[PDB]
Amino acid sequence: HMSEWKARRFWASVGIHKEEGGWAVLLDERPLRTPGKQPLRLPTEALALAIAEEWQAVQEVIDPNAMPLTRSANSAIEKVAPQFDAVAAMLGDYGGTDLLSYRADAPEALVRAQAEGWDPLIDWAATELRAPLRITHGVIPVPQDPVVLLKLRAEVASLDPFGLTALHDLVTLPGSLILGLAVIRGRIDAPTAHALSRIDEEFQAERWGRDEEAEAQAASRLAAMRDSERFWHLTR
Repeated sequence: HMSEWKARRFWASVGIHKEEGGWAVLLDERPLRTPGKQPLRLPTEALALAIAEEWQAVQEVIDPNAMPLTRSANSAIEKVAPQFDAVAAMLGDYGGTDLLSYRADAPEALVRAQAEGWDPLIDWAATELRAPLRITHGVIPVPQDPVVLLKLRAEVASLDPFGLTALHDLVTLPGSLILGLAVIRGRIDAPTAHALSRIDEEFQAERWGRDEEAEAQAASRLAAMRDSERFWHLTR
């Protein structure tokens, strides 16, 4: 009966302060902790200011959808930084299972649509990252070059922990390491990555009509990708 009471805005003031481990966000002069009670320490002033804005904006009760940056920072601290090596390997492994490699084999018009959108991104990764992926069509298998898989592993493992946290959903939601890397490396923005990731579903929708459930999911996945992109930029 008191669950919302516990989630109320019980603080008056919000500010920030730099500690040895990073920036803290202060609620009436007390550093915010994660839900697991770990110290919340942030890599940049910009992220601390933006998280402080989330906590200043709380009206009567804490609303987590209004606090996307807090949610990402909690994950960085509780999940990604302590599991960095594992998470980095997992994300890097999407190089071997990349959306952009697995083309349709039919109809012809879909093959062409996929190439128009995705071949520039393959080419970008080939030249910028020295990571040329192989593509295939339909059920024909093709393995990636072990050296390319290495390069993509190394690229992901080179990130800092909050940056890896930001990358995560930019990879997993569209199912593409290349699209995620293209966002964090500035080749495309998140709305463009989202659109590219949907070429098959939009081809089908233009032929057979839109599915409102699928469209609702895609819109929720765009806002999520925008939130990850924002977290990337704020943590530089």
